Amino acid sequence: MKKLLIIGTGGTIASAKTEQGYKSVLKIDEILKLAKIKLENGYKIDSTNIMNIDSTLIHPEDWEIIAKEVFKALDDYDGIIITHGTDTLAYTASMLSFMIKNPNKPIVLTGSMLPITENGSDAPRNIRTAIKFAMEDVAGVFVAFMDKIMLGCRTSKVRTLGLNAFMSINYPDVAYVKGEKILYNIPKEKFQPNGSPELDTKYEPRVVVLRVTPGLGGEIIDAVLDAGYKGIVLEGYGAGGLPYRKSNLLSKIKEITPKIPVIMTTQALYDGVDMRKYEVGRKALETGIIPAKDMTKEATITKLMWALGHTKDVEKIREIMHTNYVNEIKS
Amino acid sequence: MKKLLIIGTGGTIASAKTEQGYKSVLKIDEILKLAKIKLENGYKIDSTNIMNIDSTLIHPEDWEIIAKEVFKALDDYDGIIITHGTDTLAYTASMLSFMIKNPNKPIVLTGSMLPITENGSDAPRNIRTAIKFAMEDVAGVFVAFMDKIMLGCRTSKVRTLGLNAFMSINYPDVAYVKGEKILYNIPKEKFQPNGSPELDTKYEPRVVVLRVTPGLGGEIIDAVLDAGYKGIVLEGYGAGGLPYRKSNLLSKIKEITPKIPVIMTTQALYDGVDMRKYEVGRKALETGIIPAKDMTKEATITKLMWALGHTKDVEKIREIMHTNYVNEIKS
Repeated sequence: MKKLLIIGTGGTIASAKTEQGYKSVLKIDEILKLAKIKLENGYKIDSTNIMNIDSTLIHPEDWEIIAKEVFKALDDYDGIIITHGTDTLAYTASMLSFMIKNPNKPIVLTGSMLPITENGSDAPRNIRTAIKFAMEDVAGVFVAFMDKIMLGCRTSKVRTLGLNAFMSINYPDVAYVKGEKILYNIPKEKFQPNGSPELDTKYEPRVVVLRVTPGLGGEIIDAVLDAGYKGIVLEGYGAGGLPYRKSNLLSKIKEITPKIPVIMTTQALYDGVDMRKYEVGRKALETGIIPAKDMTKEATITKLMWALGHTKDVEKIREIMHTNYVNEIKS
Repeated sequence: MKKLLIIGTGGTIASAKTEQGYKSVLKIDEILKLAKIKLENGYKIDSTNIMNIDSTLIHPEDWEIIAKEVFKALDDYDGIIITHGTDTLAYTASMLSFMIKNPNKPIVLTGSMLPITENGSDAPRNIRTAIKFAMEDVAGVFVAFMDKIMLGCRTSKVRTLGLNAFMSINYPDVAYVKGEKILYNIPKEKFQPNGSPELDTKYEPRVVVLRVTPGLGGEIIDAVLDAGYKGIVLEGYGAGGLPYRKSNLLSKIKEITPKIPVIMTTQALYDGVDMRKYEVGRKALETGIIPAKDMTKEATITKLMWALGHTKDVEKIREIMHTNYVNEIKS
């Protein structure tokens, strides 16, 4: 009946404790053996390794490699699972959501907070949840973690130790899995194929992400643009503004918004940015700063890199960023 | 019996909806009137305004002004309440925790997610919780929000809309308030005066905070040091490392850690950083990067600014950052 491809990339799920600390050492065949994963029963699992990478530290070039491999596999597989490091899982899931347009199959990313060989490892549970969801007659890019299925472009890693490490940010979970029971939280009907798969791996990697902090000077904006960076993401305040008083930050940004996309997201985790609610937000908007609305940091960053691969025109970037491609952002 | 000082600074709690959006318009007398706050019954509340500031957008100079005003008030008051904007509440609470050593009285910061004049405003509830805790025979810097009392140097704003907007990060709450009932979560005995109050407002404001993202180049480190910044905070990965492969970020940091403190915190909210667990973390540590351990971003940033006001020696900064002054960091 079904054919699944499991793609290994390294990560904690591929790691073992050594004298040098945790080290990515396992190929996908060893992961599946050590996590006691069934390779058959109404399906056949095939496996493969993305060579010379470790998704403990994913590089954007790896996104292009993974996107090309996943896109080729769509022909030959009913479902695709990617095992990946947790720290950038959400970035890969988000970038794949923009690089693979209208996947006609489930692409499910997972990892583990614990190596397989550590006591109470989450790796077997998460691989099994990913396999169960990849066998569903659905399409899109998802993350399987701690029995949840989440839209990939809505996931963030919220903690560094706890097993419930991934959350859907400002968006419902897709589903919850209890064994052979899949409970759809958004209707299965909303994840059906709709148009033909397209591969688009264009991107500009020089996006810099700053936390907005009290006293942060406009000198930092001069510095990153002199370092030749092409987009700026600000982890800003809920009011969505920047100071005019005792500060050149807003005035130095207003000078460069005609030529450089400056995106306002939040340092806070939940509920997004609304630059209209406060006078300070409206002042920021009137400088040509682009609101990230309800997007994750991971979606904002990957989307802008992808957007800048297409155009240097800031109005076109503004339109791309506010286009809802795959439910990464509210309409 | 008791004397309390309520200090107004602006913020959402001082704001009203205008045609220009929310605007900070209310002095503390109007806040207390509009939130129907009792000014007596076993206490007397006096009030005052920090002039020519709006804590919607706090500036570090305002920290020095507030610290000096609060420190003077310790003589004449049993308790001190500061009403403040929510977006930088946690930064002011953390910086006051370093600038006012051994306060011999409760200093309680609060604000509101809603203006007083909006339906279902949290402002009255939060002011009342702050007053109840400021009447306790305790000492320290606390935040009152949504019936919780939290250690100031452990608070972060976690969301932009929800009323339960502040959390104690990697540390228990101090107390929970149900009316005239205060339930201590950490024993009241642990917040007693211990040595004489000292004021220390030295700080260096040029700290820049970067999110670690895939492909972020060492060119950004050259840029911020050429802009004359004196400390770098990295919102890094749970594994606590930075790439050597297809990257000069770690190698460019290793060049400047002898002269510039580079602090590793997390982009994730909960559970802190452990640079020993992974080989990639140990490689980062061996470059002279300073771990923030379990500290909030708000404590890390304010502590480093305060640390850099005292010394330019990176070993002395490393020792200051890992000194547990007021339970901002694990020992």
